[PDB]
Amino acid sequence: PFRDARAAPDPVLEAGPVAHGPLPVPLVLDNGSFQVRAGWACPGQDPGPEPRLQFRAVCARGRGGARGASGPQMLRSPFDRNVPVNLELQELLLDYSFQHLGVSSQGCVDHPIVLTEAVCNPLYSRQMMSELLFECYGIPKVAYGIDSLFSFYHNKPKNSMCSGLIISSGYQCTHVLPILEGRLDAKNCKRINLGGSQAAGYLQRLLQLKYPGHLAAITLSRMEEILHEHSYIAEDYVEELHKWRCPDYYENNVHKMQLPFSVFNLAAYHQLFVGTERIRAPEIIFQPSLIGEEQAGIAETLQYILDRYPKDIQEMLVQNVFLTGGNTMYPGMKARMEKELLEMRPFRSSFQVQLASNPVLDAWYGARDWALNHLDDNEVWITRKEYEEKGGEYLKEHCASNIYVPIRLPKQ
Amino acid sequence: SIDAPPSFKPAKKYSDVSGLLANYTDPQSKLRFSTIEEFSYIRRLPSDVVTGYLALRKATSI
Amino acid sequence: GKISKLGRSFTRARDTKFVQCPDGELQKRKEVVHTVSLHEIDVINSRTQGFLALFSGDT
Amino acid sequence: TQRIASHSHVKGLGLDESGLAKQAASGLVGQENAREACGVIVELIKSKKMAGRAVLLAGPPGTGKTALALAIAQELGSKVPFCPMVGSEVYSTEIKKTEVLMENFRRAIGLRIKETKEVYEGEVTELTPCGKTISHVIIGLKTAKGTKQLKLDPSIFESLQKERVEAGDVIYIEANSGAVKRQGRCDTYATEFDLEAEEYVPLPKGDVHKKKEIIQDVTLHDLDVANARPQGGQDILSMMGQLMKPKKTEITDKLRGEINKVVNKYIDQGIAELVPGVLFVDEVHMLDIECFTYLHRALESSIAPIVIFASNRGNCVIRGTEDITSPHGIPLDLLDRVMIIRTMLYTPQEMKQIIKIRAQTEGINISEEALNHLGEIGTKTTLRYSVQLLTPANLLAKINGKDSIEKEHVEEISELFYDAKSSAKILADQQDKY
Ligand SMILES: Nc1ncnc2c1ncn2[C@@H]1O[C@H](COP(=O)(O)OP(=O)(O)OP(=O)(O)O)[C@@H](O)[C@H]1O
Ligand SMILES: Nc1ncnc2c1ncn2[C@@H]1O[C@H](COP(=O)(O)OP(=O)(O)O)[C@@H](O)[C@H]1O
Repeated sequence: PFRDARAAPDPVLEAGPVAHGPLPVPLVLDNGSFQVRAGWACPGQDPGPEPRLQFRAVCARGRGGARGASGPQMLRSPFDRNVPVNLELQELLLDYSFQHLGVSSQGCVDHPIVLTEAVCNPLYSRQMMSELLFECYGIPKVAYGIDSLFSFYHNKPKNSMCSGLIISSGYQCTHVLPILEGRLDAKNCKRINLGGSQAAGYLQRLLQLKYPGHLAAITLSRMEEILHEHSYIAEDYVEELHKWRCPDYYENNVHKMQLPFSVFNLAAYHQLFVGTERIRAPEIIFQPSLIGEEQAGIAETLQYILDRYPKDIQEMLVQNVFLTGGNTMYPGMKARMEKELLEMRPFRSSFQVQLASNPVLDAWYGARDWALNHLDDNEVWITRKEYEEKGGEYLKEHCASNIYVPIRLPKQ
Repeated sequence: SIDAPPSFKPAKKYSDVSGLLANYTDPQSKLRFSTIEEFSYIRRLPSDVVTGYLALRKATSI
Repeated sequence: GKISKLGRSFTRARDTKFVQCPDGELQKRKEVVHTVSLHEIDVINSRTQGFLALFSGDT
Repeated sequence: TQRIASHSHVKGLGLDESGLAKQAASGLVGQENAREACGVIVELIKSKKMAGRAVLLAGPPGTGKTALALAIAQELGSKVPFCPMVGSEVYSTEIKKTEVLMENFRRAIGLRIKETKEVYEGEVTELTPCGKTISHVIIGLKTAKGTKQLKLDPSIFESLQKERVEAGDVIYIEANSGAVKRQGRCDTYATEFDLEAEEYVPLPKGDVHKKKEIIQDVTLHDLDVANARPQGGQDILSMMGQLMKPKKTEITDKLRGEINKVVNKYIDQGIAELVPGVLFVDEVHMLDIECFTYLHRALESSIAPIVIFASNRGNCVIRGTEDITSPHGIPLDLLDRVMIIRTMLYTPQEMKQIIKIRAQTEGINISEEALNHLGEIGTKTTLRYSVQLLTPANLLAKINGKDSIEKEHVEEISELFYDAKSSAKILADQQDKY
């Protein structure tokens, strides 16, 4: 039976939890598309004690017009396909986050910040995100990095130079990232235009067509439960669906999702039987052709990037296949990935598949551990004055960050 | 220029209304199905859910 | 790719042998039991088209 | 399961390590003095030194002559060729009588060869030929255990082309033979069309590449026959093979000479080894005087196998002489070239043991009171007749709902199926009616 989600927690703090040693403790801000995750670096403690503000990245303002609201509670959100592209709907998302974390007082946030961004970020987008940050909030110095690569940095066996493929899958994108000597080989990195949002959207539209008698009973927040709790990824889809074909297996494995009641009441207050549907929603990232979409999918793409290298460095970078982010949470994901990988390697060769320690939070914990180390490496950060000579389309090439290129944007 | 390439292989053909493998497609509704009971089922659907299923696959349906 | 034709449907017998259309599904996985004399294995193996000697007697 | 048959209970000579016989062992009973002699023959065949030496088993019907001859084939085992033939096989309509003797003498000598069987199989990922004309062709293969690349010669490429192979097909290559087999299209492409004439198979779940050590057996006769007439060369695909019907033919002496000379080359190079085997000419008294005379030459030849003969005749006329009698139906001239082993009639207690060994081989339970009755009936008739009644008796026991033969079952069967002796008594009485 379905549950309902929680809302409106009580995060309130003093003006700044400044510890011993250096006073400018940075904010660690994972600016996610599904949800934002934000908090103080809190140095000198091994386990990250409190990743506060776990909240959905969505805002309310309706037919009333005169007000808007920002916490977990018609709706809007600041992103287009995992790049932020909104003005004040970004501000009132930052404002919520700062106010609930506490801030000093004066006409700026006194603390430096580390902020996640898109695997590639359009130059205009980076420029705007820098302007909307330095101008309005007055931050002293800033760092941009990629969610996935922070999660890798967290999960590495050692704080040392590495190579691998990162497999990442968030709200509206999945990416395959080849990395060599700690550097993202962004020349031949690739992404797929699908993700967990689109899975839920498909599972919704399926069950709407299965039970037209009660369109209103099924809605995204209930699709979330069946997709998180009750769905799994096949080892081989055309074989799973084949064992699902016989009634004696079906009845033993179909999921009985009881709606809340007011004929045994199921003619409207149905038990929403999900069978094959609990496979067809996860599978979208491996076979986007279950939707209309003609793209290679996470299987053909991995082969298509992996055959663009010399045969020795393939055998190097496949030694660390890493799973992180959103959709990798499905049960069975490691097994499907390592089976699909076994067919596309030399007959006796070796590979290894690692799953992130906490697939959803390790991006933030990574950004924490990174900033807490690189406090004083002033070649890594963008300082407030640099933004006055370099127009905002500028970045500092540390590991776990997008590849910079010399370029400039006309503005007046 | 980071977009993944189109797939090389031809697409598998799963049934609309159950997801099982579909040997067959109906010449009038243009949905696709696996068995006789599924062909009995589809013929009893209204136009709205028929175009509704086709729209999941960006088929001719607009 | 072999086609076998069994006549024409009764409803288009007008405008040749006639029959009612089949029941069940269009594509059937059938199973066929088949048997061959031990001699008939031997003769097929004798020549380029050994099976003719199974009729003509030239074995 | 395997069908039970007339000798399936005998498993060897069953001698002890000193060479002496045991009373009852390896599915034989009795006959110590006569089957210790086969022990010496087995050592002679295992010694490999000799050629053309020969043996005659002699004695009345039903005394064990073919059982002992088959027991020898067990003690040698499948390493060594053992060619059985019946005297009456000599009278072909395609070739002279001595040619049939000479073919069968060659069949009893084997080449034993070793090689590493090596197999590649899976879906074809790519074909790429490699200047002016094709030097080699690269091919890629895939299975659910991995991928490989191979480097083919243009002869193999011609064979792939002939099989109509293209990328996405599932293929078996055998690297030794140059054998190539198409097995259908890989099912990942099964949706290329809704209807198309191909047959689609799943991607193989086995290894891309496999190795074995195998042993090839071939006789000198196989070399003779393959090399004498032009090999047809038709994998069908060539209508000229339709016109000229095969026939057997007199293999020339010259060709056997060259074959001997080439095989000697390979057993010097260590590529092959030689196994002198046995030819069992059973039913020997059915040979003609021409053939008996030709044996005086072939048994002297310093290449010939060991030959075993058997016969059941007394002092009958030699076939083809119209006149001359001789022991065992064999000419005295040849009978002075063989060592003779005599074979002796069974006492009643021996037959009881044979009957029980047949019963438990054939699968039948029999009570002691019934087995004593088949023992008695065997003394009145013959061993080969008492052993026939076991199965029909069991089948009546089964119809009457019982597991085991009892006296009234064998007694009923005895009245229902006659012996040759008692049927002959009927023919002597109703003499004028047949
Ligand atoms: N000593 C024995 N131990 C076991 N079974 C035997 C023995 N002697 C003969 N037999 C069996 O009895 C039958 C005897 O066949 P046997 O070898 O006597 O044929 P034969 O008359 O000597 O010669 P042919 O094969 O030409 O008829 C077979 O069923 C055989 O297996
Ligand atoms: N436990 C879970 N099981 C399955 N899917 C999950 C789970 N938790 C989150 N998701 C999926 O994760 C996606 C969001 O992941 P996230 O890393 O926050 O995205 P981003 O970094 O792009 O904002 C959502 O689409 C959601 O459906």
